[PDB]
Amino acid sequence: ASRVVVNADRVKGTINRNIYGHFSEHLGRCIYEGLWVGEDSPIPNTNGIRNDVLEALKQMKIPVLRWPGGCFADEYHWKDGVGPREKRKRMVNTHWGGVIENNHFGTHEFMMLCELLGCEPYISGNVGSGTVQEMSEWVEYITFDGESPMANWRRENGREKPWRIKYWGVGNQNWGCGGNMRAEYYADLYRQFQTYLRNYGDNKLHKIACGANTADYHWTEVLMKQAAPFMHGLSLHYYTVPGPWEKKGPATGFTTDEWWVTLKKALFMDRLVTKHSAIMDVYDPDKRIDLIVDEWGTWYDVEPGTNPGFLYQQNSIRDALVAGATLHIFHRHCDRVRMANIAQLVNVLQSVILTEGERMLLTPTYHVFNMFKVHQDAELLDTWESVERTGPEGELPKVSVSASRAADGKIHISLCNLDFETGASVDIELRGLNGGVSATGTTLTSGRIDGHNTFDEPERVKPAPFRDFKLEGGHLNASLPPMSVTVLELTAG
Ligand SMILES: OC[C@@H]1O[C@@H](O[C@@H]2[C@@H](O)[C@H](O[C@@H]3CO[C@@H](O)[C@H](O)[C@H]3O)OC[C@H]2O[C@@H]2OC[C@@H](O)[C@H](O)[C@H]2O)[C@H](O)[C@H]1O
Repeated sequence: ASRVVVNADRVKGTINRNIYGHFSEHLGRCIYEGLWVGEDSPIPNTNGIRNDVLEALKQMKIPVLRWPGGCFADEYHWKDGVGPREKRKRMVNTHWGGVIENNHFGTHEFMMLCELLGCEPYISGNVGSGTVQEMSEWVEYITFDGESPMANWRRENGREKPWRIKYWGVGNQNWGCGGNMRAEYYADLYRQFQTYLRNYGDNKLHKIACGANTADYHWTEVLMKQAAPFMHGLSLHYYTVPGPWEKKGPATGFTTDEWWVTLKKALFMDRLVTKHSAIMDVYDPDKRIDLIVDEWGTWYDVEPGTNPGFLYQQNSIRDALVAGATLHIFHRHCDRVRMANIAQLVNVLQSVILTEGERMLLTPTYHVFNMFKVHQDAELLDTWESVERTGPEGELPKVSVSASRAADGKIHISLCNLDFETGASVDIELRGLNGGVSATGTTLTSGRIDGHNTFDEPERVKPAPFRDFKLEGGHLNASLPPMSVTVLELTAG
């Protein structure tokens, strides 16, 4: 059995709710159809945004949403997306299908979406092909409460008082699609651009510099050495890609080897965060600067017969395990990691939701985010563990476990069983509790390693009650189902 000791009276820090963040690019059907259907759509909607998706995302408690992209954000000229909707310019979505963007979803529609969702906006500005004045004017347009060409324009377009926004990304993937820049050059641009992004009124911008791709430690070193005093956060991008880029593998119908490889690569997040954080510690020992993992998740070959530029992929219990295990990694590093954004909210990459016209389904990934929402802004509890191994040559931990205490005093313990073949015995010792407790549980599992939901069968994989445990005086013994994500709730009394 795996052994876990939860020290309920020992708080290790706060799990920022933004660790549970999301990301929606103008790519494929993430924005159009996935969210924006238009006010005159036969699809039931609120001001042009489909209701089924809205309600599901509200239930999930989305904390923050990144927009309008990765790559698209460094091609975007925000002025194209404001003004009378019917008069907005077209565009060439160069990176993603080479299709035409109608700009009907723009700044006002995105702010409205965030308000409808109850989430924070995180906007990514254009460095690669934009100018300093253009980005500065966007911030002014959004946040300025006085009179000026930009503020007046905002009011004309129907938003009288300024919006508040905290998170502002000063360019995306500038080492690549954002201009193929050396770190030294981007650091100079970053320092210049950020100078002109002001705090107007009561707004306080948290300026985020473009961070490393995967294991590019040199990028982190340069950006920290050259630009630390001018940033409030530094990003990191890491996708879980089973096979070579040229042939990543399928989202469903994959082999056992692909199961193990996928989970092994997902867990590499821990090494990356650890090593990037170590460099950040050298230049920023007080940990003032956030590490922001603003693109992560699995990336497979798209579904057969679909446009590879649209990145539509299915989503299975394998993805749920990647999501659960990775979120636990963020928990462990919550002293430095204060936001993460899983790549792509709807119809794109590792989505929580997929739509097909008026129909939608919730993926196993959605269910993980919904079950784990109890960790948002929770206090991380000290836990010691000794877990059995699983997979080829015991390369994987059998179980991943995290415990937190919510503001209402309830304790949540979440556990992932990475082995698809057998259940996992976990003995959890509860210490420093004070009173006594009772427990309920919920578990997300499947009977197939590629178990997934479809439009005809939207509920093939979904949470269910979990009762296979015993709680007896300071000890909670659980038998986790194979390939499962489980959440236990302990209440006083
Ligand atoms: O979310 C979609 C898209 O993803 C981001 O750009 C991705 C990269 O992050 C990806 O990085 C690779 C990760 O694995 C590493 O080993 C490797 O060295 C990295 O290069 O590479 C591809 C890129 O997607 C391309 O975006 C441009 C488009 O024209 C291509 O078709 C895509 O494949 C973006 O930030 C975000 O838009």
